[PDB]
Amino acid sequence: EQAKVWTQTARANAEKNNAQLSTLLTDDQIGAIYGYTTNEGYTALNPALRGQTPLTPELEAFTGHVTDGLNKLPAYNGETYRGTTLPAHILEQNQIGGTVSDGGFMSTSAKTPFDGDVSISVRGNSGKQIDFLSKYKNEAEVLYPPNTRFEVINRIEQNGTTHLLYREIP
Amino acid sequence: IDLREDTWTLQLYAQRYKGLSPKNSRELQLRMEYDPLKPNLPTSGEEQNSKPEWLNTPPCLIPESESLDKAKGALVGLAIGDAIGTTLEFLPRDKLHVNDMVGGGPFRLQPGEWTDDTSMALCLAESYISAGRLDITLFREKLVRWYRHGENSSNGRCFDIGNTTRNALEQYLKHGASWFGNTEPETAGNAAIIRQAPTSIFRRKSLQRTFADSDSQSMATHCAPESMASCQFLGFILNYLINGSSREKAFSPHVMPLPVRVLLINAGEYKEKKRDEIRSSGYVIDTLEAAMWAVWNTDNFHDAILLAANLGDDADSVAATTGQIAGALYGYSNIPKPWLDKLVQQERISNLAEQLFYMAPEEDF
Ligand SMILES: [Mg+2]
Repeated sequence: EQAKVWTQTARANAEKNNAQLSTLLTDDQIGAIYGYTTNEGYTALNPALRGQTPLTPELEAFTGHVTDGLNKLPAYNGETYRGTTLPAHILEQNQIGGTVSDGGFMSTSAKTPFDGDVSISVRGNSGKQIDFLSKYKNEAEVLYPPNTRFEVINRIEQNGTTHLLYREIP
Repeated sequence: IDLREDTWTLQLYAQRYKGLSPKNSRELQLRMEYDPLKPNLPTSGEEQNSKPEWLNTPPCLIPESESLDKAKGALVGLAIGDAIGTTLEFLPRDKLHVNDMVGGGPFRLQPGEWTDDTSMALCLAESYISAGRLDITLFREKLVRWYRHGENSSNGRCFDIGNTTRNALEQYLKHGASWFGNTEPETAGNAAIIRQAPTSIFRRKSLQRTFADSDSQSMATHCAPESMASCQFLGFILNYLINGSSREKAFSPHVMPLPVRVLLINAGEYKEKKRDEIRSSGYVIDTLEAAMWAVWNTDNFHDAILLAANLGDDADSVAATTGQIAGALYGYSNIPKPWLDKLVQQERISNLAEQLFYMAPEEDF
C-alpha cells in the first residue's frame, strides 16, 4: 500500500519535473528513492544501514531498490554541501588526511547550507541528483550511496562553523 | 572575486550570501542530522511537499502586448546577437572590432546569418510547439534533423556544432532515448545557455516549471551541473524580464538554490568588474557572467550586443546570451530595425516566439 503510494507519487512528480529521467527508473526503484525522502522511509532505513537497528529483509530489499535506481541516474560531478552537527569525538576524527565512510546514504544538496555547526563540502561523482522526484524540484538533493569513502582534504573554522572538504575516493 | 577560483575559496567567500539559499524542508533537515532519531538541527522547516516562497511567480504587471514584445525580443535578440557575435569568433580581444551586422567570421557568412546557437534554440522552440511541454526526445530528434539534414539552419547546412553537442547526438543515436551523458566538468560549455529563451517564454507563467525545464533542456546534451544551473538562473532572469520587471529588479539577488559560481553571479559580483576582468571563453560560467555584465553596463539593446560581441574569443556565445537578456529587457520593438531587416528568417523566428508566448500554460495550482 505504502510502496504503491510512493511509486505513484514519485512518478507524477518526475513526469512534471524531468519526464525523461523518469523512464530510467522501474516502479520499485522510483518508489524506493522517493520513500527515502519521506520521514517514515528514511528513519526506518538509514539507522539500519548505519548499524543502529537491524537490517531486516524488508529493509535489505528497500536499500537494493534505492541503489539500483541511483545507479541508473547520471553522475552529479561537482560540489555539494551537508550542514550538520557532529558529536565532538566524531568531529575530532575529521582531520586533514583522515578518511570517512558512512554506512548509510549521505544526503547533500547543491545549495549552500544554513544550519549545523559543521558545513561539509563534498566533491565526488557517485552522488545522484534526485530533486526531480520531489513535488517542486526545489531542494537540489544529491544522494551518495552507502559506504562511499571520502578523504578529508581541507578544514577551517570560519565564524562559528567548522568547514570540512571531502573528496570521494573511488 | 574571480569565478575561476577553486570552490573552497569561493564557498568561504560566499558565506556573506547565505540568505540567498532557501532553508531546508523539515524532511531534508532530518536527513542531514547526524542521528535522525536524536535530532540536533532546527525543526522549523516547511514540509517537503510545500511550495517555497522563491517559486511564487511574480505576476505580469505590464500589458500582455508588452510582455509579448519582450518574449519576441528574447528569441529574436538571441538570433541577432548570434549573427553579430560570430563575426569576431575565435579572435583575440580588440584585434578587430564589429559595429554592425556584417557576416563573415570563421564560417564566411552573409550578413544576418546565424549559427548553431539559434539553430538549437529553434529546435527547442519547435519541440515545445509540437509537444506542449519539454520533451527531451523530441528536442533531440529536432537537433538530429539540424545536424544530419540542415533543418533549422540559416544557410541549409549544419556548420558550427560543438563537440559536446555532437557527442550527445551521436550517443543518443547509438544508445537511444535513455542516454544521458556529458557530465564531466570539461563539458560545462555554453551550448545550453545559448538556446535557453524558448523555455523561459513557454514557462513565463511558472517559476517552478521554468526551473524544472531549464536544467532539463540543458540535459538533452549537457549534464554538467554548472550548465544545468546556469540555465536555471538565466531562465529566471528571462522570466522576470518577460513579465515586466525593471533591470534593477531582475538583476537583484534572488533566493534560489544554486552552485557557488552561479550563486555569486546571482549575488551580483560582476556588477563592478571592469572589461579586462570579464572572460568570453567557452566556459558556461564565464559566458553567463559576461552577458550579465554586458547588459548591466549598457543602456540599450544595440550597445549591449556590441559590448558583448567585441569581447572576442567565444564572442558568439556571450552575444547570443546577451541578446536573450537585452531582448527581454528592452523588447523586440527596441531592436534596431536595420538589424531585424537583415536577420535571416526574422519573421519566422518572431512568429515562433509569439506562438510560444500564447501557448504558455497557466501556473499550476
Ligand atoms: Mg555558434
